[PDB]
Amino acid sequence: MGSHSMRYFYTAMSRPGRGEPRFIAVGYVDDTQFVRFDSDAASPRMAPRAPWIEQEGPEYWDRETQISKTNTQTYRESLRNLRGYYNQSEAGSHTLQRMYGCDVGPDGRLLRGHDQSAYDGKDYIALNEDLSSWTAADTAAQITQRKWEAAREAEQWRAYLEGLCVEWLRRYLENGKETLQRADPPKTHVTHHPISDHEATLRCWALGFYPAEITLTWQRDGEDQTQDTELVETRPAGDRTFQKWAAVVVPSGEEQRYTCHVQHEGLPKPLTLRWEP
Amino acid sequence: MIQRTPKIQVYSRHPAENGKSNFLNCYVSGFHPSDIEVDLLKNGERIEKVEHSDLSFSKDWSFYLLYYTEFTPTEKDEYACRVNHVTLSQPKIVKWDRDM
Amino acid sequence: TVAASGHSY
Ligand code: NA
Ligand code: NA
Repeated sequence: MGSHSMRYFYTAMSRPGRGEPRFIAVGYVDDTQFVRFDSDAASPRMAPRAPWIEQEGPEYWDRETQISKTNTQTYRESLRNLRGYYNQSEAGSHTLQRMYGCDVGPDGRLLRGHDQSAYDGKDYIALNEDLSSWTAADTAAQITQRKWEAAREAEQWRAYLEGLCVEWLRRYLENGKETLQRADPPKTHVTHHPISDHEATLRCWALGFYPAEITLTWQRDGEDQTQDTELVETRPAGDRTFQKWAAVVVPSGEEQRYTCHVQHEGLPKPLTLRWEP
Repeated sequence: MIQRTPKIQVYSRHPAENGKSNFLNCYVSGFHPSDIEVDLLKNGERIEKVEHSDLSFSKDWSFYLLYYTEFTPTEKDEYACRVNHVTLSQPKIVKWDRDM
Repeated sequence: TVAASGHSY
């Protein structure tokens, strides 16, 4: 695609009897994490997680930290408010999640911005795509919506998503150009797993690719075996790259009617793979 | 308040080879709430130094974590990942299938 | 870079 995104992921969770609610924030460019903050660190601060961010100066790290400390206290206040909205006891633990950010095209221009929130894993409130209105999922979120309309929050989101977000995303893409703007193609192969005397498993592997977006499909006689293909969730290798496999059960002997097809940004052209015994 | 049991995969960073250094991975995902106990096992015993990535979540609000330690496989040593979560009646054990 | 801290929920 050559288009890119920046996302921040905020989590705040209550733990009554075990101190004040914990606050964690992580920042991503595409599938690369680049910052973290944990209010449970001995010295809480926004800390680098990718080498291209370490070069930012202190005023950068000072601002990122002071904002996250404020948010630690604000999200504790939100968790008290949300407990109220749902008439919930002070003994249970609850979770607030937020993710926000921007998508830019291969020219650095904003495609669209995002800000969504979840309470206890349930969609709660989302900034609409117009960046000026909200969608509340229930009468509790409606309360949050009235506060935000009065606080004039959507206008602040628009100014952040159109301005700072894409400018700093653009800057990161340049500072981390050798990695963020490098698609590494998958290394692939097909393995063969005898099951019985009359059927076997063909497993198609994709290793070492980046970013994680990828297509793996089996075809039998040129027709997709989507209902019969077992997919694992794309998984991280630990080294920035990802892994994935697709598997199909085939009658023994018919193995050549089956093809595995691989799409990824790193490959010059899509791949067709067969078992070669 | 709906809770989501974690999905678990156990695998290596590179294709395994008796005698060379690698990384053992336990990727847990799909779960909610975020509290989770994840141990990597070597012949049944908890491995001491195990790092993990910073807590994050997917589009669907479910959480995920990568746990990992350096190791060198053998033909002998069996490896497993043991996961506990609120949804789980007792710890789940997932062995490292090295035959892929 | 993060957004300015805003209004509580
Ligand atoms: Na055919
Ligand atoms: Na738990």
